[PDB]
Amino acid sequence: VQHVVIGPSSLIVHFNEVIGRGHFGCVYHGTLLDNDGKKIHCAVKSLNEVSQFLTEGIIMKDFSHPNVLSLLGICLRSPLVVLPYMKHGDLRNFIRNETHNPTVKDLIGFGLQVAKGMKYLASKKFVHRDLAARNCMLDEKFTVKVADFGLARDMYDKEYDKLPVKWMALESLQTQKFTTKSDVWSFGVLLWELMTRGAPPYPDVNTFDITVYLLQGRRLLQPEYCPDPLYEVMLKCWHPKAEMRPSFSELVSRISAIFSTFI
Ligand SMILES: CN1CCC(COc2cnc(-c3cccc(Cn4nc(-c5cccc(C#N)c5)ccc4=O)c3)nc2)CC1
Repeated sequence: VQHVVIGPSSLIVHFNEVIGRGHFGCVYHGTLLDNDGKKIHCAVKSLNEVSQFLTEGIIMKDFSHPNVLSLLGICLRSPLVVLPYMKHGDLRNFIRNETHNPTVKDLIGFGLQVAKGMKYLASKKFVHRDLAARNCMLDEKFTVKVADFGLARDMYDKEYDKLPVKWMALESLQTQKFTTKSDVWSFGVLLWELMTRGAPPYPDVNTFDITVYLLQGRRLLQPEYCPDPLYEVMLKCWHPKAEMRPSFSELVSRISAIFSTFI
């Protein structure tokens, strides 16, 4: 924690500007100062046991990838988690917004960015457990950051019942076993959210019903603007046998090929 401590004098937290709400606390717009006096935009996560949470999440300072959320630091005083501000907020609200019009290629490009971030996390043997479009952020350059892990972990939406059962693999619903292969299943649902522009998966299925539903021989339907090879990728992500699901390295390779076919 020593190398990532932020002095309370160097942090301005705007408690009036709430930009996110979670069960553990709120996200606020903040301001950090650099050695030269330049203001850096923050997202300050509040935390309301605490030592255990910081112990579990301090591994995030060692992660560094352009598609993975980084940690700016921790302000000790209840501790505050300092994260980089993500101008366009969460990926799900972005694709449901009406100020921007992402093309089918842009949506596939967002999925490819997530797959690159996940490929990095899987190479570090890190299992996300809650991969979903609501849990990825978009910065000022429209770069996707896989977020909601370590110190940033929280439930930021009401899509839990708490577990995100509609994004969970069949073996995780049955035995509560989470692996990189169950993150590949969640990644499939995330591609489907991207291709439907943020539609809720299985809308007429109650969260308690999902296991029986999947076991009947059912999967999410192909969205109307989803290319066939991308729907095949989603179907491979949802393979009933975890070991038969593509790796994130294979997903990056395959999705980059599909992305390249669009003008
Ligand atoms: C209209 N609105 C005004 C504010 C604008 C900027 O808002 C921002 C909101 N949040 C951050 C931020 C950055 C780094 C880390 C986190 C923590 N974190 N939060 C979420 C999160 C936040 C809000 C809603 C939902 C959901 N569902 C999910 C997911 C994963 C995660 O790790 C938050 N930055 C900017 C966007 C447009």
